[PDB]
Amino acid sequence: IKQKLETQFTCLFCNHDNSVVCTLDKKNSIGLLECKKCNLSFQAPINSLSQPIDIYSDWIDACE
Amino acid sequence: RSRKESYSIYVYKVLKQVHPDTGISSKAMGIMNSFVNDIFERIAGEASRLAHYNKRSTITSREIQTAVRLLLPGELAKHAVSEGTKAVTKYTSAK
Amino acid sequence: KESYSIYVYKVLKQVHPDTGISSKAMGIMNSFVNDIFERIAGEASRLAHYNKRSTITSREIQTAVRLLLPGELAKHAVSEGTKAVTKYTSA
Amino acid sequence: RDNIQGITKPAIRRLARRGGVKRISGLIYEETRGVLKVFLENVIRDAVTYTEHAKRKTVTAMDVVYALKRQGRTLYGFGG
Amino acid sequence: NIQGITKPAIRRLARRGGVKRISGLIYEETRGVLKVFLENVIRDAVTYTEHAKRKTVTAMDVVYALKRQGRTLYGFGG
Amino acid sequence: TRSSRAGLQFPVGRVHRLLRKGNYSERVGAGAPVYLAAVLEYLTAEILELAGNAARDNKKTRIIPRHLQLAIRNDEELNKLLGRVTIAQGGVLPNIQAVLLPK
Amino acid sequence: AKTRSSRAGLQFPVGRVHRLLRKGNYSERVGAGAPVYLAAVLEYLTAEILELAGNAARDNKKTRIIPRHLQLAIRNDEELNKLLGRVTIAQGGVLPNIQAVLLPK
Amino acid sequence: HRYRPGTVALREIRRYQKSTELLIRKLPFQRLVREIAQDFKTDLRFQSAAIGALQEASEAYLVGLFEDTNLCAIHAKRVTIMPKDIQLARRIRGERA
Amino acid sequence: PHRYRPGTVALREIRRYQKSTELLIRKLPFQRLVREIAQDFKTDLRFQSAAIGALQEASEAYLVGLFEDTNLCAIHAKRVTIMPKDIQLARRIRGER
DNA sequence: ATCAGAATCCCGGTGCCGAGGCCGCTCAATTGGTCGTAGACAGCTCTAGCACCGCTTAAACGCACGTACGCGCTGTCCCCCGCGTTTTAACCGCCAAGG
Ligand SMILES: [Zn+2]
Repeated sequence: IKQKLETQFTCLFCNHDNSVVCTLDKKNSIGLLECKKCNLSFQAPINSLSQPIDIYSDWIDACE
Repeated sequence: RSRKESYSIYVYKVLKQVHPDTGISSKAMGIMNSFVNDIFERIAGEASRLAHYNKRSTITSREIQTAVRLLLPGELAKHAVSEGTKAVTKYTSAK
Repeated sequence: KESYSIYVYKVLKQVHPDTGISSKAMGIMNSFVNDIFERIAGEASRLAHYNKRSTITSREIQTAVRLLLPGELAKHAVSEGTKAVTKYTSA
Repeated sequence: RDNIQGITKPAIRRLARRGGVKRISGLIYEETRGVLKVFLENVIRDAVTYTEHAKRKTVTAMDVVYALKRQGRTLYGFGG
Repeated sequence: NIQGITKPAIRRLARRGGVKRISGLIYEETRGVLKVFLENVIRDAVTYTEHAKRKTVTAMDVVYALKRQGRTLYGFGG
Repeated sequence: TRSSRAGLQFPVGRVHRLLRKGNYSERVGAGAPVYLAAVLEYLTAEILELAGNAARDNKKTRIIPRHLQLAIRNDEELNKLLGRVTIAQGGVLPNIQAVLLPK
Repeated sequence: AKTRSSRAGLQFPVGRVHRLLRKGNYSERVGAGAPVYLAAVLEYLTAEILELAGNAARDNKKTRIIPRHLQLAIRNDEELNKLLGRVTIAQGGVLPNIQAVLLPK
Repeated sequence: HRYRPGTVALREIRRYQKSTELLIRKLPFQRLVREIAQDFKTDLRFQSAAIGALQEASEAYLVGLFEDTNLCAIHAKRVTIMPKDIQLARRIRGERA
Repeated sequence: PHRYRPGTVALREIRRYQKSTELLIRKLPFQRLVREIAQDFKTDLRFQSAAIGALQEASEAYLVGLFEDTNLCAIHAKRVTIMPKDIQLARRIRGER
């Protein structure tokens, strides 16, 4: 079953903190970051061990 | 709050003119707004081609007339040209 | 009132360098080039007005070439355009 | 007058053969003439309208090019 | 996948089209042509959203892509 | 407002603004938007007049878009105009090939 | 290199295209990389289609490209044919379409 | 008892020329469209109004193409559709080469 | 003599006209028909020849496309003889009413 | 034709909800005033569109005539309509045992 989790991460674009939601679909190995404020979205691959800090880390490197 | 556009009140008044006892749905009002958008866009594109096939950059009403009777079919077009021309006379005759 | 004739000659000598051409063939080619230029440019102007961007950079041109030409042509064209951007940007 | 009847049956034949048509019925020719006529009606109406705004009493090749681009039956070859 | 298209759906498509009598291979042929249609449409739609630098395809971009295929549809703000 | 001074119903200066921001030319004349607005005005008058007749047919008071699509598909020149046009909640002509009617 | 064409190593005039954009009523301002980018796309399209032109003209032992060659090379392509679907060439004609029901068997 | 064929179909043609409501219902159509876009890009949250737009355009498109295909078959001295009829209509419109 | 029960004549001339390059309708009567249609909306108009040649080109192309789809309609009709309602169906599908 | 009976139409009914009135804002249309060149216009020049004809000839027209695809008919055989029978997509309420 999918996991819809709220986090305390800051969006890299709109800068609103505590407004990034992480949807981890392990059945298809696809993780999804969403911003509850400016509405941006970022997709990245996840394994079985990953957690909201794993894809949020991949989002920091995808920008820089 | 960003201010968005509609043409709803204008054509709404026109509808009230031509049919006082008539209601309308909201989606259809949006459809008519899109209708005005589309017709305006085709006209304006023909106006830009009028410019570039005439090597001029001024727009007068004459170009609008020839654009309309390029786009629209004949009888409807000539009635519309009549309406626009009489409006040109009534406006520019006064200030 | 310039046509693109020697440009065509130089492309032709870069590809099939032992090849002639008729006059009206060149005419159809320049008709073609003008059509393509107009279609891309107008689509880029649509990109601006649909996106409220007061000018146009190369990124708009890339996405417009995507919007007009299909896959293989599109990818090779994006490659050639970025390579030209690279070599002009280096010097 | 009657240049609509200037359309010849062997010309329609030749057009069918380059068109690849083998067998020709007899009830075809005037129907063909009518369709060709309506086509050219819309074409020359639009071309003459382009020349109406041109304020020149002579229509150019460029005019007909632009008008047929307006119909979307767009033809190259002569510039425009 | 593509087999989410039911037989009575394409039958209802014949009915609003007004078509009476139905053959067999129609169904899979229909799904194929619908697929290629949506392929071109959503490809250039996602191209629009690629230029938008945003993660959600707008309804506007859908409308403009329909205009780009000469398939102008009113109704939804276009 | 120039529209009232033209005795019409569409706002001139909004159109004059949109002509400027459309890159439609370099300069914009005086009364060209008046002419264009009147063209729009007669077009929508004719369209919605037929739509009003369409509502008179079904005895409906609020316009549904089905009325709009029907009134488009009835008139000749309008349907040749909007040939490449479709509308959500449109539908088509109630039309039956009588060769497929039974005997 | 004084000229931007030599600075791009290409064959088209870029400032031509930039003036075309300026004398286009296309945008209000035009950047520096877009005209180069578009001209490069044009140059690729020319070379790409002239490849099929060269082979199609070489099919008939003729040094000169005729319009029939161009129409043949377009219709023998797939991407260019779906490109040029609403498009007609002067002095073109169409492909040999002999149906199988027609040959004397 | 049993009714004689062809009748109910035309009666529901007269019924289905009336409501312009969407024929394909939402969820499976949405899954198909999502499974398609994914092939072009990832993480693309669809506006639901855009989904309705796709649905409308697709259904009207297919209905009109059916109308031309039906008239092809009526010309073909038959009543029932064939896949070759769809090929003929598409060959006239020019989707496929 | 060598009367030849048919088949080589038509298909051979198809081979010739598809080896061909140039036009088929000859110039003058087409020009006079053009001027007769032209004499209907604004009188007394003059013309350059290249316009007329473009008109002839696009005219023959338009009719060639009509003939191609008409031919495929006939092949689907299990016939080789054309019919007028073939052309009417072709223009029905082309949206050029 | 002709009756029985499915199928659909069509008339109060009520409900609920969004179309439309309405009302207090503020930002673009306006109003007025100031440079400026694009174009409306006068006018010069040479091209080309037009008309005409004489000569050449290949192209159309009419007919002779067989003939062979187009077609009406036929039998036939088969496979979609449809109505019936489950049946599963789609969508809300309980046991796991681990925390
Ligand atoms: Zn954000």
